[PDB]
Amino acid sequence: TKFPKFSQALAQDPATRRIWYGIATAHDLESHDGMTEENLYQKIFASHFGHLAIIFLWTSGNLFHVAWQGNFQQWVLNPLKVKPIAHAIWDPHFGQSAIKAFTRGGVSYPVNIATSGVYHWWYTVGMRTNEDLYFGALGLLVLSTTLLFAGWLHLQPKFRPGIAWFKNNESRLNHHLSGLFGVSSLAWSGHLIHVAIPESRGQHIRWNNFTSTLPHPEGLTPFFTGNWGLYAENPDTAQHIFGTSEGAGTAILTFLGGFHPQTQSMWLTDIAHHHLAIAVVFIFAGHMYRTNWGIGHSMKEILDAHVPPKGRLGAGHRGLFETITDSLHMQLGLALASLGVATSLVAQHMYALPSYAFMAKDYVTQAALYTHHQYIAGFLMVGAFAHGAIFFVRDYDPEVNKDNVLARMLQHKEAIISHLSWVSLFLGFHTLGLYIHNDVCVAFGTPEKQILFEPVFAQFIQAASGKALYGFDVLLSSSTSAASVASSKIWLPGWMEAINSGKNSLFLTIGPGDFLVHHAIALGLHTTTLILVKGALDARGSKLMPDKKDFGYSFPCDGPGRGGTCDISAWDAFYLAMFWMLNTISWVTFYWHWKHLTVWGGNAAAFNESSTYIMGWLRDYLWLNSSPLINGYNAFGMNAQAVWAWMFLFGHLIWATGFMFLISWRGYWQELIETLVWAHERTPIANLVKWRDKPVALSIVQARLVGLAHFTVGFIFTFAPFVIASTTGKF
Amino acid sequence: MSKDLLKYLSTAPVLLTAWMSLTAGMIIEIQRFFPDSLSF
Amino acid sequence: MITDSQIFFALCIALTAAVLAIGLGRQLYV
Amino acid sequence: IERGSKVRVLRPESYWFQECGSVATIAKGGDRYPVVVRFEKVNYAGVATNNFALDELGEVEAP
Amino acid sequence: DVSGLTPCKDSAVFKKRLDGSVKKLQARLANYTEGTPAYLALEQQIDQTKARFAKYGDKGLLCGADGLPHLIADGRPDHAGEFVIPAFGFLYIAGWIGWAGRSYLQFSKKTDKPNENEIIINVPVALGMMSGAFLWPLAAWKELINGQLLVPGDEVTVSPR
Amino acid sequence: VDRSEAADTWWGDKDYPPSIVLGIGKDVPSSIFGVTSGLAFAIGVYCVAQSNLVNILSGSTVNGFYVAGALLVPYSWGLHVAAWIQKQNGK
Amino acid sequence: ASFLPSILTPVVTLVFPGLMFALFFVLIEQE
Amino acid sequence: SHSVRVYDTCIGCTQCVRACPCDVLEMVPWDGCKAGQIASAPRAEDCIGCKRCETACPTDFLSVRVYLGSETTRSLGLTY
Amino acid sequence: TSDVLNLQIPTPTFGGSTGGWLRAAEIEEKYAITWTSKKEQIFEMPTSGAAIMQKGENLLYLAKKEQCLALSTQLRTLFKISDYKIYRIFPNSEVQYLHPKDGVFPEKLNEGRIGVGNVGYSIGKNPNPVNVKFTGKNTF
Ligand code: CLA
Ligand code: CLA
Ligand SMILES: CC1=C(/C=C/C(C)=C/C=C/C(C)=C/C=C/C=C(C)/C=C/C=C(C)/C=C/C2=C(C)CCCC2(C)C)C(C)(C)CCC1
Ligand code: SF4
Repeated sequence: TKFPKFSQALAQDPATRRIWYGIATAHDLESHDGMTEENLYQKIFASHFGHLAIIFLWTSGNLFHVAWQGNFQQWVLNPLKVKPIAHAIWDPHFGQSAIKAFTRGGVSYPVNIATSGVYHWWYTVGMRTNEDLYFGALGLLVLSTTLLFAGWLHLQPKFRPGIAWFKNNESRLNHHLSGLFGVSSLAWSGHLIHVAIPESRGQHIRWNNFTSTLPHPEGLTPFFTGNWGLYAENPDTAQHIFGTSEGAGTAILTFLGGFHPQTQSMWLTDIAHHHLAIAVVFIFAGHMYRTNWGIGHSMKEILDAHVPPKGRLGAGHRGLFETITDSLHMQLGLALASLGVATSLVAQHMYALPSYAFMAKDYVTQAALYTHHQYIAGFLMVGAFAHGAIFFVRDYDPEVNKDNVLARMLQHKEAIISHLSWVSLFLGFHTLGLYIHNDVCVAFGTPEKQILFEPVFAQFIQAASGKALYGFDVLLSSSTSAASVASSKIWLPGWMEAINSGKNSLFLTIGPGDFLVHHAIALGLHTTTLILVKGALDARGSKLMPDKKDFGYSFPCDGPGRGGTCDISAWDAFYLAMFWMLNTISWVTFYWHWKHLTVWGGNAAAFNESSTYIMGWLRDYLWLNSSPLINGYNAFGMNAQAVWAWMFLFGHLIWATGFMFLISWRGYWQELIETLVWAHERTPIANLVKWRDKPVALSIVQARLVGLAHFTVGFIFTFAPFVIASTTGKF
Repeated sequence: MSKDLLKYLSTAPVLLTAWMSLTAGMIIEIQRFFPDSLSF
Repeated sequence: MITDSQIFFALCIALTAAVLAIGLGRQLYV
Repeated sequence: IERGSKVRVLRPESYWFQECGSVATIAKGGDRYPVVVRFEKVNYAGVATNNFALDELGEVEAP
Repeated sequence: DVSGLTPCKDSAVFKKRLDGSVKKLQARLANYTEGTPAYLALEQQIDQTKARFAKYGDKGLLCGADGLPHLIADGRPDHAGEFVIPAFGFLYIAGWIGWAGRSYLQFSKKTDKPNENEIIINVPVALGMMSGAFLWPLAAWKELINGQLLVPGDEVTVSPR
Repeated sequence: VDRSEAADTWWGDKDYPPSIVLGIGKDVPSSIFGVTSGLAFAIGVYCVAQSNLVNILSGSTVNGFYVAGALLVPYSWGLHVAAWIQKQNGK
Repeated sequence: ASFLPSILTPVVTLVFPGLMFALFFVLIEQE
Repeated sequence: SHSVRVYDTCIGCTQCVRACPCDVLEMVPWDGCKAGQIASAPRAEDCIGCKRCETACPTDFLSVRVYLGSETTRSLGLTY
Repeated sequence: TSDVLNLQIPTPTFGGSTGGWLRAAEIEEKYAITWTSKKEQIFEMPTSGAAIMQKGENLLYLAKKEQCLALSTQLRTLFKISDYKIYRIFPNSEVQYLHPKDGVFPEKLNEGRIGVGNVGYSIGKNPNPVNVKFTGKNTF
């Protein structure tokens, strides 16, 4: 009944580490005392329900706050000038000066200027009044209420799902593909065609009249006759103004491509057609697997048969079905890797192809969103690899994977790790050397000696996609090619203009700075992969510790014997690779932010000139753009960016405090706590007040965790401020 | 220059410094005689 | 303009959700 | 396998796994690992000798 | 020519960069009197700057809008001298280095005291190995064919999987 | 499908897959597989060429029959792999 | 209304979390 | 408390016992080894986990091996 | 030998220190170490300081078995005193004789000792964690 009820070992633990480790292993349900697989799965299911309810509550809170305290209605009239308000500020610590400064956005109270793009998203989606946002918040609140009740219900005795149902892979994948992806995307396309395109074209479609108003003048007669080109006929004109009927068409499903000229975002007809088609594909693919009707596929059979001839990949994929369906960590790793790749994809695609009206001219929101999603992508990738390592050290069965495609990975892990080391070494050596060459050459007053490699291959991709300033004249750039001619009446007439228009972030012009920074990004990705892959492959054992699987995933060490065994557990591989995830995402975000600040400000010949050397990054990006942030508050007064300056210094302080736990280790602090225990016990008066848990220094893995925590939170706070405040102060 | 001093000069760090000295001098002289070669 | 009654109704639904959250936390704790 | 012989170690957990060593002594009865293989490649601890069983060794060259 | 870049010889920005560097040097020349070592050194330096710019103009390097040479590394033989020929030169030199190291290691492993030979290099034979590594591509190919380069993995230490 | 109710389709010890991998077409002969694969390749490539290469696709010209026949080209690949498998299995 | 920030922010961010910290401490110091 | 185990690769060289600063390990008679003795851990509850036994073990891999586990006042080695 | 202590032996002459037991050896468990010396002489306490072990019997109180064993190693390897005995004293005054449990130091084999924590196979033959997943045992 003591705090770690799930772990009787921590229950008998008498020191203060009991509380730390109980909180830390609260959610490590697999290793809890007296745990069975069925109970584990049911608990995971209920926790998923609660988590979904949290997500929808967060969404409803954002919606309600913008409805109640935000200037959504005023912003709708003038999207490009009025600054969106996130929520009102309630702070008794604010002075009169801060009150006047934070009173902004055309309201009489202090407020926070939204940098999440929710205003643009909802305006594009079809929200026009605070009432719609409030009703959305109410409905999401009801949804979360139902999800919480469902989570409670699915732990009851008569309503507790079984392990066979949990492990029913075919039905789950069929339903997720067909309905969760497919029918939900179909629902979104229907929403667009019924509510968003009419609202963009100046029609108020809501629940009271969406049943009466026809999305298309012809109705479903074209859909049933098969003359679906009537839904593309009469597209929106280039003189269309978003939210008004002037210049508005009647088409509901088009493939115009490019961007809407006024809003510089893709056409809602194009997006509706996208979601409709993509759903067709997914609803088809959700009929792949066999579920209670004979017709379909058997995933175990597929994996078993996929073994190439003559044992090229050993025994092929035999046993992989069993390992994946038995081990939740492998499923978690696959999910995290896929979702991290998808997060990187959305980060790369939203800025290049904006979808929300007037987002492109909102420079702060774009940078905030890109940085946000790139960081989360990095975290998801690190988690995918960490859970792969946990699977290897906890759930991997060599008897099942005898001569398997997965076992051969462990078989030639030495080759894999050595070659990842080679490529990381080459990339870092050469990228750093070229950067230093450029640094010294510009330093010595002779920039002509800079070694500047043109990214010819990326430029060739841009030319093949439609760029023409490079003059390569290949594929779509060459109007005559089969690629350019076959698609010349669907999307190219708009895409060509969009890509060759220099006012867009679609396929930005690139140069030697882009070459060098891309090779740096390659170095970051390769080294992070090296650390993570090595951790995963050596989690089971090593020449320095062949029996590591007995110790498990996260243990402090093996002692000073055999030369020392620091950070050998393959959890410390994750903890090391987290630094590199932060490093490479920071490089990515610095590249994005500087190139986009230059492009938005209209001087791309600052990035093209200065980015070739590192002092250009240190001066024309960091030092130059740090002035509006650090000048948030000074001796003469304060501005509305004082919060960003304070949070900038805050992230610096946390990043610095992490170095304490990372550098100084447990013995010093343990002995110091012995001294403090002596003092407290020996002083009078205070010694009547006595602890219950014996105070001890933080454990080794605990302190590694705390130091990495302080590092990461620090990273994100510092760049968030610098990316949100410098953009605001420069535009 | 006994066999012991020849052995000491043959030790690893002395040899590393000597060879890298000759290499750096070679590179620097190639720079003096063929300067500013950002090409072939 | 969101009204006082609207805010109070949303707050009531939020309180119902809170009660359900405590219940779900209990049932996950057992 | 035979004293003075070069033998490849086949113990998976050995530092010298799939590597050669010179046999110096084979004991009588008793020891579950009678053979005493002497190496020249010190492991992490520093020792260059270890006791192995006959099944954990495969001769590559005889005396 | 390619990538939108223009030859550096017909590059207005390149000519202005040359002129600006020349004007900077001549401006700093005012402090020193005629005939002094500093004056003559600056004269040599400005001559070197002009010679460097003329050499870049003559070599056929492509200058971008920034007015600096951009090296085209795509494999076209028009710009082979940028990367392909230096690449071959480095590959030959690095192969020479690695072959000298490997061959000396093969010699030392058979020595009675390989551990001491690792620190104390046998210089008379080290020079021989360094000289003989000039023909490494044929020597490495010969060792590959005879099978004395890649040890069978059934003979390399491997951690418990 | 469960772990138990699943056919023994592993064939790493043998030179060709068992015919059971073909599922519903575990008994259709290699002759039928090959002829259908060839007809499918020809028809599908004809449809693709008529849709996007011989003609230029557009909202007013996209043809459902050509679009559907395009999907016979991957079906043709599957059918030809199937023809080889059945020829090797002796059917 | 504009009443509710004053009523709710301090109740929810001084009183409730202090009570939660008290409850958690008392609970973890049981038995 | 930590779990101390001894495997039959023991050669009875009695160095883990001497490295032991808590009297957890002790030599007992054994038929397997030539020396006729094997290390054993009858007092694992007094184990602290400094792994001096593991450091002093000369086997190619450790005959004496310690797995850290449930912590206690003795295992933490707290004077209070 | 026996689970008993005189609890009146003259202790080493020591001027006091801050390294001793603190409000836990009297509530949870204390430790004692008793030895005999041929001469009255100076030694270093495990707690910081210098003490004078008396001629003949000497008794010392400590808070850790590690502290007692460290003092024992000091006594053996400096003063050649090898008759020390170590006791654990509970708040209920029970005394448990711990270190030279058989009357001889553990490094020398005895005929009566039985093996605790002995595994009949090599270290690299334990079952995988997946085998013991969702079972109360462990891979050793
Ligand atoms: C997670 C979503 C979320 C977030 C981040 C916020 C944030 C905020 N709200 Mg709240 N709020 C939300 C949802 C949310 N709200 C919802 C859905 C409603 C009902 C429609 C309200 C109604 C509301 C009012 C009426 C007021 C605020 C106010 C505030 C501010 C002060 C904090 C406070 O006491 O509010 C909390 C107040 C409540 C009555 C509790 C709401 C309960 C939510 C739904 C819980 C969601 C939990 C989350 C998903 C996960 C757990 C969190 C934590 C336990 C780890 C702050 C900016 C004040 C303001 O405007 O200050 C300037 C204010 O007066 N909010
Ligand atoms: C004897 C020379 C020698 C040779 C033939 C190789 C060969 C190899 N090393 Mg290298 N390596 C060497 C020395 C050598 N190494 C030394 C001294 C170190 C310690 C710094 C390393 C550290 C090292 C690492 C960390 C890695 C390699 C890797 C590799 C492989 C890729 C080649 C590469 O990228 O090299 C990289 C070269 C270096 C990092 C620096 C080399 C140092 C100098 C310049 C050369 C030594 C010459 C020596 C003094 C010659 C004496 C002979 C003379 C007396 C006659 C390859 C098997 C990588 C791998 O495993 O790929 C599969 C890899 O990850 N090596
Ligand atoms: C350790 C481990 C693990 C983990 C792992 C991971 C974490 C991974 C990741 C991974 C990743 C993260 C990957 C990625 C991938 C990707 C790819 C592979 C891509 C591809 C692409 C393509 C193919 C494309 C193409 C194209 C198109 C289509 C269009 C345009 C053009 C182009 C050409 C671009 C697991 C769990 C499994 C378990 C076991 C162990
Ligand atoms: S191998 Fe280790 S446990 Fe065995 S006798 Fe030697 S030191 Fe003691």
